[PDB]
Amino acid sequence: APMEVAVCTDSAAPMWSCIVWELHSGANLLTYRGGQAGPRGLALLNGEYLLAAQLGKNYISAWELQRKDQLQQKIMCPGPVTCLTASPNGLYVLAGVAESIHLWEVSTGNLLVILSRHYQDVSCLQFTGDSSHFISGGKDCLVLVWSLCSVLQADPSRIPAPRHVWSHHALPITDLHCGFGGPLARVATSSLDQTVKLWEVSSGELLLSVLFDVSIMAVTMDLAEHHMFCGGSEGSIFQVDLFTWPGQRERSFHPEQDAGKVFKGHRNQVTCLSVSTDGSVLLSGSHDETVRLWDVQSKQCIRTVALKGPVTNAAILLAPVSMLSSDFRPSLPLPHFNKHLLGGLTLRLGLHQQGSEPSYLDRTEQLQAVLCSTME
Amino acid sequence: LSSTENLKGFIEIIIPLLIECWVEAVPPLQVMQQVLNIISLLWKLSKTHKLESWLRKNYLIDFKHHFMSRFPYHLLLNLTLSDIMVSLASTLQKDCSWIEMIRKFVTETLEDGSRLNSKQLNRLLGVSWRLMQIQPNREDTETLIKAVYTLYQQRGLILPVRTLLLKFFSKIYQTEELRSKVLSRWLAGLPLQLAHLGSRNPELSTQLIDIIHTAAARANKELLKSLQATALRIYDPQEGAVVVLPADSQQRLVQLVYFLPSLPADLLSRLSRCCIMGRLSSSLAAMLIGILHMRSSFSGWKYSAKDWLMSDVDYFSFLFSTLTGFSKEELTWLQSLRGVPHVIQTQLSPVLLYLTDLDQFLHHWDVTEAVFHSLLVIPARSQNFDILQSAISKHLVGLTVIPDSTAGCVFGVICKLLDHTCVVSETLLPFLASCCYSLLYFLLTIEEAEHLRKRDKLWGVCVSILALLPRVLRLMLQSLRVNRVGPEELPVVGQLLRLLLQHAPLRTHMLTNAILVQQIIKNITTWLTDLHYCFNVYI
Repeated sequence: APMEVAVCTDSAAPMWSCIVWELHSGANLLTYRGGQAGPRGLALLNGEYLLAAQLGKNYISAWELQRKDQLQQKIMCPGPVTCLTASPNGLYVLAGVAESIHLWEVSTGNLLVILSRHYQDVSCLQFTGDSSHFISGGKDCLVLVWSLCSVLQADPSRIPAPRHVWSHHALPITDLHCGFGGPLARVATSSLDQTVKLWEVSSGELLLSVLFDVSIMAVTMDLAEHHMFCGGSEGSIFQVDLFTWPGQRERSFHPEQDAGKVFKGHRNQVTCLSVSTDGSVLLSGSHDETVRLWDVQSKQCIRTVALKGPVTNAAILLAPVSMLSSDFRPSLPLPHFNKHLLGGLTLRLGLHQQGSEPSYLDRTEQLQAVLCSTME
Repeated sequence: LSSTENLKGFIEIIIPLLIECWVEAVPPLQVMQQVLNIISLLWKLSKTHKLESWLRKNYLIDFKHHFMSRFPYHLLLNLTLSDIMVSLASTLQKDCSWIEMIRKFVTETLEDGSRLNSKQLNRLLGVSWRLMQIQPNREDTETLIKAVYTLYQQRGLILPVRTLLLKFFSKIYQTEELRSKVLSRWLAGLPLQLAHLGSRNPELSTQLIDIIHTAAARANKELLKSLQATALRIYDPQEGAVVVLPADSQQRLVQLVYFLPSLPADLLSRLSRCCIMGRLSSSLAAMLIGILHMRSSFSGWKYSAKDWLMSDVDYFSFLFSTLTGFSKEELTWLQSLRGVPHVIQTQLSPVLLYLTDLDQFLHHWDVTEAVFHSLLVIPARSQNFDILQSAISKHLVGLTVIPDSTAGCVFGVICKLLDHTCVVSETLLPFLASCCYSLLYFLLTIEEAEHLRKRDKLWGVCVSILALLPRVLRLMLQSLRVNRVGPEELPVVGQLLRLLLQHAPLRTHMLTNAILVQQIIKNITTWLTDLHYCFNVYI
């Protein structure tokens, strides 16, 4: 059976700063010691390094996964870092500085491009589940869909432009959720105007405009797109059913049922949501200093782990080999992350054939052929 | 000409013949102009890339020189020629000569266009838009933008022309996402126009609020200054631009409060007065409080000093003045009146209760939930409770007559913000006791057909405040003298005692003071039969 962890961070950090505890046991696995984290500012890099932003300050820390102490490498930026996100494959680390979308490369360590189209701060940054598109949104009520192909191989005198410009909200964005896929995925942007819209990343069209009662501050979706758990600004965790589908494009929550589709038990905002793999336990942070697991099938609480201070980042992962093992020295050291705009790839060969070794019957047949040829 | 080929087959047939007529025209005055008309007619009849490129590459030679007309030579003659010439991608470098002189012509007609009718003016506007689109260099478009703005600023224009110009400009602003001084100077004059246009043209005001919202979404610093300057006028309770417009355009204009740079005491007060009264719907009263909370100092974010200007004291003043929402002038006038068949009078509690219509009470009870939630999130509950107690002891205890809405809302705040560390002052208890007794008398004596639905809420609030604090119950029981109370109020006090006896939660705090229960009972004798037996309750 697999193992599921729940990474949690607090905005006060008296003793620890990123506690990793087992889901169905509640016991700690790994802790970390250092500066305070930042909202939407945690991202595991290649399953080896736990990069984290800093609250207010302008730089990014870096913890090796099997090490309780901060490393001596600090990514530095020319302005207050707002959000961070590492690409799923692990090749690119992409962060947002004020209104810029600084993009790095893990292999060489260079700073490829500095994209800049938002008119105000950038407050959410997500990567499509195949690292082909990355969606960025900010406090200017704009959600843009970039493309990792066009923004990388663009001429230095071409000023790359976003593939899609989604401008339907009337208030700052707060969270996004790009599902699996690629050029066929679906985004679930949510703003402060009490709406949660589900877009399409292939053609760029609206599909749903659920309008809630309180401002939405976090949206997560089931991996098969069956439920859309939208957080609230008062504590409730509303739930939309995408497979019932009453059959319109601009719904409203109260006509879409109530009191049987609302998780309740929180007393302040919920700026964190994540659904487990199978889709039976939901982990939600808050601002009332509590991270609690729900029971999506029965809308009941399970445990009420209480942190210190507001909860910034909280998510459910599938525990890699890193956390299970005890030493796991990283394959490659983290390079020197540049802060100025610009061959030489640094990589380990012999990984495109891992396991492509001859089978027992193949070797036996080759040996028998050699014997027969020698006999003649 | 319905088929594409039938129209195309007609194309090569006629136009060479009108060129023959074009030479015969000039080596009357209609001749050439009618030839100009039918070409555009069929060009429009086209609306494609291959066919338009075919016409371009096949008739460039003729159109360059033979199709020229008398520019100096009331202006449609040259206007149609300019339209078709512009209607003929990336060929600006090979055509800059006639592009430049056509730009000069369109600027010349734009500058002095005052008596021009709507149709050819729209055609000229489209021609100018296509001219700036085909030449996307800022320096060349600056002069055209200046000319069209000077047309926009002429001393008196008809409404359709103004609407068309505003639509074109909108379609010149709502594309920047795809900072000219002349473009941004017209933007600054939009909030003043919106403030002046109260209710005459709702559609124009909707367009204005849409463009203002779009521009403020990009922090255009030449607009936010004027918006902050006119925020006082545009947000006004009595008359303004938040309460007089329909329910649709008053949602964007309350969501716009987020982008407002600074919120001083004046704007905050006249915005609280906008949301307390019945002018604004209760649905759009939680949105405003949520926005003001998200722009407050306890949201969780930190940004520029000028914004986030909810400097604690002003935020608490706004929250209190919307919790006990009633203006000072109307409250003082209400205090002035004395003696109506609308106000409950009591000789035992020196506080009277002014009665309110059902709609006002329902609105004030549906708007106070947001205040409850906003005042519940505040960290360090003791400090905000102390601030609330100071506000109550400064603005409410000295009052003689209090409304039936505040008497419930303040009790709700007190019973919702109470915890272990909270401590109630000693100069506040008598006011609470008097208000509680007057409220109970009001609930007991309810004899129009409207003031009956506001009973369960008030009874729940009263029982909750009675249960949470026992000192107010003790004070009310102590201040239950019957010697001064006349025979008119003899049965009501007994009914109140019976009802208090019946209810279960008010038992532990009640049986402690048992002597005062009998002391009033014997004085009552000097309906009563039930009270005497009811001392021992299910025991």
